[PDB]
Amino acid sequence: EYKYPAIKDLKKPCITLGKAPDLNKAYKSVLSGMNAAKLDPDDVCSYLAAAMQFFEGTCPEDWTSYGILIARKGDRITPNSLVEIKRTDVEGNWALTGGMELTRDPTVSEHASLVGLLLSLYRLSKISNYKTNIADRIEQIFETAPFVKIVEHHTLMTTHKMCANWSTIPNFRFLAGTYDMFFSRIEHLYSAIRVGTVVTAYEDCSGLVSFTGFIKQINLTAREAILYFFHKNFEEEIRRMFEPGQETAVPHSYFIHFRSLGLSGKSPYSSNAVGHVFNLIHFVGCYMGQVRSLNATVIAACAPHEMSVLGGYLGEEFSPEAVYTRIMMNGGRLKRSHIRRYVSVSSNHQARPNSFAEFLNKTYS
Amino acid sequence: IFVNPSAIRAGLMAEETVDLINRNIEDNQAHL
Repeated sequence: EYKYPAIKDLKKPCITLGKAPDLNKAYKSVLSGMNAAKLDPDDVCSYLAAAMQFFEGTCPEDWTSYGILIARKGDRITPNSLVEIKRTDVEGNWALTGGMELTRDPTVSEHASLVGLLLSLYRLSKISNYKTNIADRIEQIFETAPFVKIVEHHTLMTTHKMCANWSTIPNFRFLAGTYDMFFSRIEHLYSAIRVGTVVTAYEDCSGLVSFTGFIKQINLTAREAILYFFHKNFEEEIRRMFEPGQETAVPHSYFIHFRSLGLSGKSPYSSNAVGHVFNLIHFVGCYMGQVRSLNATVIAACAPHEMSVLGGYLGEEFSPEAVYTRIMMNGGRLKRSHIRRYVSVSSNHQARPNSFAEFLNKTYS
Repeated sequence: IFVNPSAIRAGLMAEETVDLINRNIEDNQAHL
């Protein structure tokens, strides 16, 4: 709930890293670590930031967000244009550890592959198995022209196993978000790098994303859909999500990557922050049989018992006055028909701990 | 507790937030 992301002072998102390395040496050190599963997170970030210079493209339209100009139509930019990287006097370590067959200097094509593989440790870390499906596909993308094979199959997963928590290293998360924001705006030769960074888009905005996804699914306008959220706790939640000045409607705004770029540590759009709304949406998904909703986590604090009642009636539709009428007429209680339906779905589902399906089984079965 | 939705008719860029967010998520699918 606490911190809205809108930059108030025209300052670009900023991080500080060590002293800029010679890029050929940095490549060699970092590839060596990738091969030995022994990566240094400060070195990786320093390298990732310095490699930004290789990803130049033309801005197709003016680009401004929170008063900050990033580029004008036609400017040549790199991801470095989106942020400020400060650097200290302190050299990184740059150890050679694993295999280094390469005497000569790396090509730009080789840098981009390594950048791509390093960033993909963000996505792999973000998943709490199916990692090997993801990892094998990623490895293949980065062996496929315009990328170059620089590592052996199964290297990425081995290294990931050692880097499983890198998605909460703030500098690495920052660099993933910056590369994702760049390639979202600039169609680029190396755009397939987003395979690793795409998950930064809308991080900590589950409540807002559920809400917008719900509007699409019931196939109504946003004005019409808000009328169905008629319980009194929804009012402050809906206000919270449409706070002005936040650029939720602005294409390519820093808003889209606010969490990863550190604009706020305390999202007002998360599932917790709009818990009543989130709970209702997913009880409606449960009533419809949607597996995404049955395996979501209930927001314990936000009257899930009451949200489940409203969700039955809303689930029964799918007029907002007609729904309100039925609920008052029934004294705010579910009908036996609603209960039969919720139980039919939940009781046939592989219910996870703290999930909506578990709640339904504990409550109504 | 439950407020009447004919009473809710009197209240104030949500439409295009909805439309932007859903479209960006639809494109992000290509990368996943």
